[PDB]
Amino acid sequence: SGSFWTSTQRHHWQYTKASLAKERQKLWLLECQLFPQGLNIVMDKNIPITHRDLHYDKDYNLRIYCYFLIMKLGRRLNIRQYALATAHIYLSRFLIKASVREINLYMLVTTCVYLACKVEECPQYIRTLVSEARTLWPEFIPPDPTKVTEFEFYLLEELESYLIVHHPYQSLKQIVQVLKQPPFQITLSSDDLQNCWSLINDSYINDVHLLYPPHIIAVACLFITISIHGKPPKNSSSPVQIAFNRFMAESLVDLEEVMDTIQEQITLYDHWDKYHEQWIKFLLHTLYLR
Amino acid sequence: GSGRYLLTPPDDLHPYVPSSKPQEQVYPDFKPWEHTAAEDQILANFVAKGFYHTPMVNFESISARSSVHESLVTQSNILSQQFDKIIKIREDHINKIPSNSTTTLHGPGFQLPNRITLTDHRKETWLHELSSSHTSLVKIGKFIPHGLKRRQVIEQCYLKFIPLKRAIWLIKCCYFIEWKSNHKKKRSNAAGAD
Amino acid sequence: QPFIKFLNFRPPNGIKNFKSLLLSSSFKEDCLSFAPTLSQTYINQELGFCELLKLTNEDPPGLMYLKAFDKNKLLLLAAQIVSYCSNNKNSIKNVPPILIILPLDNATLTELVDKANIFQVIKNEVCAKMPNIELYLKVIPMDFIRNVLVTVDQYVNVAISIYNMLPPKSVKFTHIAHTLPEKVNFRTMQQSSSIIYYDSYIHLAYSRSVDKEWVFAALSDSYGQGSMTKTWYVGNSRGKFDDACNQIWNIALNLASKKFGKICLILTRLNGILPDDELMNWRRLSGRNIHLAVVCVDDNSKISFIDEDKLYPSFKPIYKDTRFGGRMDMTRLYDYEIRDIDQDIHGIVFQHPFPLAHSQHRCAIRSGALIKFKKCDGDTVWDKFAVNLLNCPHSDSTQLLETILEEFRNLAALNVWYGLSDGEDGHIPWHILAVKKMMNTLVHTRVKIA
Amino acid sequence: LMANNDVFTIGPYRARKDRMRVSVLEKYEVIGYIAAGTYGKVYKAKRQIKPLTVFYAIKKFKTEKLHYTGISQSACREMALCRELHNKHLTTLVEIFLERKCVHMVYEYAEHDLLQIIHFHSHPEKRMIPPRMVRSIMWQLLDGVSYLHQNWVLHRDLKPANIMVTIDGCVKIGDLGLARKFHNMLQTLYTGDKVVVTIWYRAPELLLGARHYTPAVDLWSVGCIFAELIGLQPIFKGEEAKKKTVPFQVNQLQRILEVLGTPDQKIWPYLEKYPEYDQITKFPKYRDNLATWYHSAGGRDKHALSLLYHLLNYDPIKRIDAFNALEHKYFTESDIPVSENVFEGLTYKYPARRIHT
Amino acid sequence: SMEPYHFISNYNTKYTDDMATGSNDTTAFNDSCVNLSLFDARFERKNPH
Amino acid sequence: KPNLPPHYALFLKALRRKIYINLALGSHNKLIQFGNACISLSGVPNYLVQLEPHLFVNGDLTVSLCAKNMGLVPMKEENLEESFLSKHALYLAPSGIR
Repeated sequence: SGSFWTSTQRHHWQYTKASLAKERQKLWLLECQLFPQGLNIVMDKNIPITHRDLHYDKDYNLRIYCYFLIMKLGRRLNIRQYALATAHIYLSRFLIKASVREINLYMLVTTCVYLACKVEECPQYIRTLVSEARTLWPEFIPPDPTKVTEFEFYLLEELESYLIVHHPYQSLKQIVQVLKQPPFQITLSSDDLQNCWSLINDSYINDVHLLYPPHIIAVACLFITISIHGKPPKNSSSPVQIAFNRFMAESLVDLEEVMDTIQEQITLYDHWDKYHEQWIKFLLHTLYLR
Repeated sequence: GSGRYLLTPPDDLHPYVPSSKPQEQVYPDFKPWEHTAAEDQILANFVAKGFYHTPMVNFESISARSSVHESLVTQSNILSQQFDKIIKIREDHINKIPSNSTTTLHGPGFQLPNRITLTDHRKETWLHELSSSHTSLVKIGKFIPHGLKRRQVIEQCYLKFIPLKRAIWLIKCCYFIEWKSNHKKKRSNAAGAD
Repeated sequence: QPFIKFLNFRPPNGIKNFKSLLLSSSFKEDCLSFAPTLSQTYINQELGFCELLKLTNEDPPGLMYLKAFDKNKLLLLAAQIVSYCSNNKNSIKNVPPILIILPLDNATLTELVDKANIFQVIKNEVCAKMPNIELYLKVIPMDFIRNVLVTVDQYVNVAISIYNMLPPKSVKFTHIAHTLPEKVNFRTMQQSSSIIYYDSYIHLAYSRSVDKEWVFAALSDSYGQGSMTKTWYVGNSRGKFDDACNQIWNIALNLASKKFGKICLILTRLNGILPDDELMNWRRLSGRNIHLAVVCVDDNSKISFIDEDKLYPSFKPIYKDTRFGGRMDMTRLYDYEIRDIDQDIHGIVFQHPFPLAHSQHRCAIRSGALIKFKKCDGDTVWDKFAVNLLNCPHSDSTQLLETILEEFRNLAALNVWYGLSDGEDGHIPWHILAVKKMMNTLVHTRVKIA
Repeated sequence: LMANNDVFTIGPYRARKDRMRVSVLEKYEVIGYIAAGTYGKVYKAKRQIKPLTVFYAIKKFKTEKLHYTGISQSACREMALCRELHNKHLTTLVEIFLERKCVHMVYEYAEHDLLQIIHFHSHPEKRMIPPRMVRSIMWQLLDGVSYLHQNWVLHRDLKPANIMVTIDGCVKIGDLGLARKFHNMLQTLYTGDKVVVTIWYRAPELLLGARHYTPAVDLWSVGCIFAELIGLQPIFKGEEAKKKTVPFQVNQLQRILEVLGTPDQKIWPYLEKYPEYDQITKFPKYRDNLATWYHSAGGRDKHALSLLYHLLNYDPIKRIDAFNALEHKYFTESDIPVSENVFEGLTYKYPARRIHT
Repeated sequence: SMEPYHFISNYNTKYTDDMATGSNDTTAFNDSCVNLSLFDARFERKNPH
Repeated sequence: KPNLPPHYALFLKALRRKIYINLALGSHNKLIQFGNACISLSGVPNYLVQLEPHLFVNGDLTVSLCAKNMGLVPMKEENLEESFLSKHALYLAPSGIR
């Protein structure tokens, strides 16, 4: 959090919604002529084939599994949250410009954790890294670390040297610093501070970080936490809520982006229900280990 | 100096608290390095040990799925009504221009151009100053002499070839200043005499 | 809008600049007084710099008092302008667009088409001697030049009617503000039927004349942003008609490839009747690229609700005797707003579908109307604008009709800022009014193909 | 059930990428190998198409000095920092190009370095540098290190080799070799680097093995730069050193003592908390000869003396940061103005770089 | 209804300074020959991205 | 509803024809069907009265009245000259053809 304005994140990525839709359409027209065949899925022989868009594209169903597998490798290796967040940012910025039906996902996850841990000054050697990626997944990863580091080379090639990225956690620390002032004089309980930190940790899914500044995401998760803590006669009682409403109004952090972030959190927690490991894990198994 | 320094300022950015004293307000997502007291206390007490800050909240790196469970059905309308109240407070207090005048249906400000006690030399040159087509509008509008009879205004207007819009502005200004003066000097206010 | 001079309002989308050349032949002594004050009222509001044209000789600038508008004098004038353009060689691209103002000696159609012919002869003789020069045409009636009752509080509107013709064509004076909503209503789990909750509509109004030649079209965003207005003389044939109905969808999809997604274009057929050939064309062209929603629009009051009450619309007690309400403003409660009547529209959604005013082969579903009162007291008919939904893409067509009316009110309120009409119809949306003006004043010219 | 080195991996995405690339033989071309970096070679790049000749530079990080060794920390931190940091006083990173094996950065080519200025003044005619040029270069370098400081990124490399100048006299501190962003140190500095900036310009905190060195080590390096520029010799031209993970530089501490004098508990408050403070107790006790060492130079006294006092102080609480050093009675008080162009009045070309063709 | 000698294009202003002078300096901003709150004249100010 | 089956579009035509025939017979032979109209042979109204039947969705058979102020004027033997036939458009009355 040096200065997000006049950084590289505000300039050469973080495009608007129409530009992201146009780039996704260019990705779709790129993968159109690649394989019009589809996928030969077999279990009971049984061989139906999807259309190019029934699923296993970048809409929703595998992103939760992607975040779960990144976090599993993270807490297995026991590295801090900023490295896994930067690895998830590299994951999304690579899958925007390349498909997933041609790239081994587990090596991409281990490669992104490797590159983010190296660039955010908390290094992990390649021996223990590929040994953990083998001891958690005994398949889908070669013993050669050279293939992992050639993946590292092409990952550095694709996201063209834009490695460092500001995080919403620093702006959350700044907001909870400024909320201890004589204009407001409030402070959350430590369980709701952990709830807001967990919501920020959960919002790295669902494709929001490529559109808005991170302080808007921090304000959105803190608003969801405060307005979901306040109610569990008068309507807007518990004046922590009142001081937060006056803070969000009197400061000119704008609306209509926080609305989209809250609606995106609602649709993420809606899409979490119809999610199962079985179909996507079997689809990966029949997409790589045929 | 020769070139301006790097003070790293923001561009045009609203701080988190505009009510605060103007030099200790933190701009959003914006923090330059500055020498202070806690930094040197850390440097003094933390040599030969190595300094690194573990995060504030215990149990980081965990999804809030079994932590905020029913955030869809039971708990969406409260968020909608609270954000409606924030939107209403914003549009009604922060952005709406307040009319702080209780006299007439003009805005605050809008004084008439002030009459100055001018003799015929400076007025004689000022009417020639109006008559051109390249002169400014603000500097001319900052003053207008008084005692201008209507015969003299219309006479020098059609005699000195004043442009049409400036002539209409001058005639309307004389109209308004005579109306305001004659409404000032009124002793009795009966229904019909105002 | 009419306070736009007395508030120093200036356009948000930057300035556009040109150089002007009045071209009169009737009365030089009044256009000499008209052209500099129009250029001065265009400069004096921050709308760019109209540095009016100047040649070598004794002519006052931005003028050429000719006589007998003909081939040789237009050729010599084109040679003079191309000599000026050969002189001013090295400059920026956006400084030189020029336009020609022609005075109509009689405000009719027979001389408007002749002044268009004169400008086309000038452009033809200029373009072949030098390309990349871009001049435009503006017409003004002679009466508006030589009526001495024309206020200088009125030329301002004429100045805006130049600002909506300069080569940044689809960016105009102002557009809708895109404010925050009134109710937030976070879209959770539905209720799960086939409801869509779209994000960006696109409005389009096409019409076809009574004789089957002319096809008029106007295309607009949900905020009045990407405006196009075009006309096609098809003629007796039926290949040019399919070509024009393909090009309408071409321009619609060209604007549709700019927005988010989940986008529903709404094409409105004017004058009631929706025949079978146009329906065959729009059913052939449509698909899963975009969801359409056909709408039939009626302007003239064939169904005539006549209002008869004295109590609800509270301008009627103030119009009855001008002393019934008549009260002071109580200027310590001073939070009011000057609400101009003829632009206070009331929406109606009928209980049952209505028949279309023509074409007894298809009724509607979920009829509705925009209704504008008359600024008078007592029993009189009110003006109306009937909307009739014909083909909804999803279910719950009443919600789509209320959304169509809430977009149509904004597109009706835009029509004064654009120079489309004066304060006479705040109930008709602007693209339908543009199509109605074109198919009212352009079908009467007969065409010959050479 | 186990995997081998033949499973489905990146392979197809190579092909779709490898048809359309751009090479160093296409956008630019080579001229001549200038031997600047032994670990990573530097070359000169003619633009491939008043005369506007070759003014580019390539760094080609071929670390093998085979089959795909990964990126190093000294390359990863440089590629992270140089691409987004941008100023008038930094080398502008134009492009990254990733060849068959390694990385090729292209910056702008510079006219000369400060070491070439000292070597031009190393002929025994002894053209002592005029104080206007050295104070303008000092102002510009301090503004560059101010921009590098305030954006939360350290700079543990400051030598007269990798500080450049150009035509129009613009100082560019053009090597982010060992920089790091110190906002959120997940692992502390001593656990991540364990050694720092080169022997001739390190700090007494680093020489005494501090494990949380503060951002003032760049200021000590800048003061050593200025003492070098005022004496035409490196101020502590130190002697290199040989289970302890440090060689301690046991002669460099003797040099920096006998030039500056001993510390105690009154000019250094917490040196007792150091790991090997007792290892400083095995030297003699010199007073100072700082004013004498400035006296054995040009006669521009009374204002460089106070600045060299303040910069060369091993009190890392009371050292002087950049924006509070850019006003220290040297640039406000003037007899000829400090400009951006440092080559005004001086009319000679310090000759061009030695290009091994 | 104002009499038509009220609608004068006002030039004698004092808003030649900069915006955000202190806070809530709309008194020297709303000057014209109609109060701006008779149109619900809303400001627009956001933290840009 | 969005496209009429071809018995309701015939019931509407039958009802409109029944209304215009009964309205022409009840009057003193002074009013013919012009086709969706009933214009008098004399120039008493000098407009077209248009009766349009419709059936709503709950079974409320209504008629809507319209009054189009077109300039349809009847002509006679003392109009068969150039001054009238040069700048008028003629129409056949119980059909509506020109």
